[PDB]
Amino acid sequence: SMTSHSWLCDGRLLCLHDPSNKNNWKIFRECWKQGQPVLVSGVHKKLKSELWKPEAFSQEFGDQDVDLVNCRNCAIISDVKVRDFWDGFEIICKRLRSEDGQPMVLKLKDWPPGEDFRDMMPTRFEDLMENLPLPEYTKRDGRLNLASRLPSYFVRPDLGPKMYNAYGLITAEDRRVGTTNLHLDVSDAVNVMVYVGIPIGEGAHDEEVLKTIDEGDADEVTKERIHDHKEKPGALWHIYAAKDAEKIRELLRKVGEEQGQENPPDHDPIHDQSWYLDQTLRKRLYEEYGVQGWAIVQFLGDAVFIPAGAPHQVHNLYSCIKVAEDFVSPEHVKHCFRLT
Ligand SMILES: COc1ccc(C2=NCC[C@H]3SCC[C@H]23)cc1
Ligand SMILES: [Cl-]
Ligand SMILES: [Cl-]
Ligand SMILES: [Cl-]
Ligand SMILES: [Cl-]
Ligand SMILES: [Mn+2]
Repeated sequence: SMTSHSWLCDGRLLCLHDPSNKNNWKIFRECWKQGQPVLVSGVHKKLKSELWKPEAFSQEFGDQDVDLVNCRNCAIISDVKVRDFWDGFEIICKRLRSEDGQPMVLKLKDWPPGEDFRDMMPTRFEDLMENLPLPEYTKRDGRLNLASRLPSYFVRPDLGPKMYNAYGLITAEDRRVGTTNLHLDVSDAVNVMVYVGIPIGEGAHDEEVLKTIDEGDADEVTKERIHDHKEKPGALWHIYAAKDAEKIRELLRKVGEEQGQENPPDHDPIHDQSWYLDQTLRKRLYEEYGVQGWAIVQFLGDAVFIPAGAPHQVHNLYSCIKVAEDFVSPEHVKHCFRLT
């Protein structure tokens, strides 16, 4: 039967089932006030699916110049055509190759660039902004979004949305690397999975995806979304409570020292955005510092709500298109204040 919601992460994560229900705030707001992330499923069924295909992005924008990152080693590939990224999104035999002759796992850096999403893609902007869940929080002018209402004493978010495009990580060695490294934002954000590309050529790659989710510490109910409902998994997230940020900084200073980095005792490993917490570092964070996170698998059409100040990292299981919007909820406005 259809239900308002369910629980993931053994009861620690709210999952709302109906992205447009006017009642969602009645369940959403107690979880949000406690500093928890929230998941909303089914946003893909509200969107115009033809606007979110990699082939259309290549056809319409393919001649623009961009940089890419190699996700395996962080090397920058400077000044290539955006079609060189899109045409390899799902077809492995079209991907740029590293010197070892392997196809590369690539991330498209800063595209569309800065605040230009709305100007470059006005029909995509309309389709997304009209279908965001919890609209009193997430719309630029929503009644519970203080972004446009705050003085300079607060760090205000840039005009969004922002698009995040990257290939899926593939091998056993790829399990220890991030698509986006551990970091925190001073605003709240909603991140929507608008497209998941399951590739072909090296197509039969279903089992390393399961071992990644398993080793990622995903709950049994999350694993049933694959096996029972056949939904498409895009990305594995780890998110940590804002209150646990300094304990995470202490772990990464200790590990940085063990690994022979030479770092002043006050430097900020989270702001550096240079770490991915693999199975080993997550277990150590738990055992030695008493810190537990939320392991979240974001499927096609899932919206992930990330609280201000919450450290988080992202690991693409397949090729993903994500679109994110920043907002300032009254619950978390303390995290963007410029004094004390
Ligand atoms: C947050 O409050 C909510 C209230 C009701 C819903 C429903 N959406 C479509 C189908 C029905 S059947 C049972 C309740 C369902 C969802 C959320
Ligand atoms: Cl908080
Ligand atoms: Cl458009
Ligand atoms: Cl709302
Ligand atoms: Cl990163
Ligand atoms: Mn972020």
